[PDB]
Amino acid sequence: SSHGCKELENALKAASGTQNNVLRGEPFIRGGGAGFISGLSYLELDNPA
Amino acid sequence: SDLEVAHYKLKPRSLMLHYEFLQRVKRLPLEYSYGEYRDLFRDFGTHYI
Repeated sequence: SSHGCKELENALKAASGTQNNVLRGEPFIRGGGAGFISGLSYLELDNPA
Repeated sequence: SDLEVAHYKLKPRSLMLHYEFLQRVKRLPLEYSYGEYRDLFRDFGTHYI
């Protein structure tokens, strides 16, 4: 009797991820009291209006 | 944030100088001697708005 095995495994798990997140905005105001100008022109991201 | 709250303009002619500047100009030597004019600039700067 005689016997012989050859056995092989090869595995490749590549992966990747990316994310680009960009936000911009520019309130602009003319007229009105400078305190109300600054208080409104500051961009509230939850209410850009 | 750039906030603007007033505009200023100086008259172009017949300006009334400050007493200290007035005196310090009076004392300037008629002869060119850099160090005294340098001291003038060091005391009052080179430019007005």
